[PDB]
Amino acid sequence: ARKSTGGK
Amino acid sequence: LNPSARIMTFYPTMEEFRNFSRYIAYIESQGAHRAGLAKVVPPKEWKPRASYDDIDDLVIPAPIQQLVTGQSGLFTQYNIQKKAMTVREFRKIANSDKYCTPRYSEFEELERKYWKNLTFNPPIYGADVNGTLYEKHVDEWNIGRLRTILDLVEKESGITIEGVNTPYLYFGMWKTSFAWHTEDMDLYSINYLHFGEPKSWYSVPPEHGKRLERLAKGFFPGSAQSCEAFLRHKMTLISPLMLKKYGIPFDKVTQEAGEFMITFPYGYHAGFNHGFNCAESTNFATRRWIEYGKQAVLCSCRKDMVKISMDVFVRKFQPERYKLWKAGKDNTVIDHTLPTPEAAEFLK
Ligand SMILES: O=C(O)CNC(=O)C(=O)O
Ligand code: NI
Ligand SMILES: [Zn+2]
Repeated sequence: ARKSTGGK
Repeated sequence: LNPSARIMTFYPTMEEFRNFSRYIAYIESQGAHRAGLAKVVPPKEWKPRASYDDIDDLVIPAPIQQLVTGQSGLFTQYNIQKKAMTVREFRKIANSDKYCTPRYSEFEELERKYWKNLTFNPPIYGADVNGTLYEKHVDEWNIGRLRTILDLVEKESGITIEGVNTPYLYFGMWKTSFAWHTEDMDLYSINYLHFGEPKSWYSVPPEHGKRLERLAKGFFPGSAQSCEAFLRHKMTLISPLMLKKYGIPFDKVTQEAGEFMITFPYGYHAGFNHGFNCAESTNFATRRWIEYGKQAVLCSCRKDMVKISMDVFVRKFQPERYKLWKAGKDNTVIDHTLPTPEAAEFLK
């Protein structure tokens, strides 16, 4: 897992 | 102690600045955490990097085009990965006539332009880049090595979680956005604006976070039925006029180049970049976070979302409650007004 700024 | 739960700004001396965790305990002793967000302006003499002239060859591996759909203060952001580009290539696009910051006088004017235009001319955000622009010798507030209890994750287990216990860079342009969210595992975050145009933030006090979630669930009922924690998808944008209209308390603040923002456990925040800029960010913890970690409502519906094992923290810092917690009987209720235990020093 990693931090993510956002999805779609 | 900050009964208004307003965003506080701090100007430490270099002496105060030096011990990071200690200064976080201090700002909490002043009630800063009640706002969900705080600003720290470091001492003038402090600089994390002598110059940013050498970074044009730095690669942004997965820049995202930000397509926004919606109306009437309620939006969904779709983040579409584009091809790798360099910082040179990114800045060229950011400052071009097509994507550059519009002309404006008062900040309220730029803010209205953001909320009017956010679904047009989708920008590119150079987000989530693994790295640090800090020089190796900088020991104060180094986002690469803050030395908080969050280090127990890697120390004890070997687990690195990129952006969470390692640093991320963010290259912004006009109208690039971050959706309403709290941090992974309801951790704290730290954000340093290395250079460029401002970043503007909105925040809801942790004591009203549940109220924001209730409101969001009503506004996006489909999303809520498929995932409890759908705000963790970081796709939901809600204007301050909508918050005001439904009685959600919130505050706003603009971060300039050279300033730090701190976000606090379960503090919902959102914002946008004013123009071409560069921020560095990571997560961190204090002892107060552990209860938040224990009770964080996580996204189930996506693969390999961030989940941190709380076991090591409860054993070390809450040994009296470990058996109870492991038996699923730990009914601790979080009081969002209380500062972290380490603030005792400043309250005595
Ligand atoms: O800078 C951004 O795009 C968003 N940052 C954050 O949400 C943070 O630092 O907690
Ligand atoms: Ni955040
Ligand atoms: Zn989900």
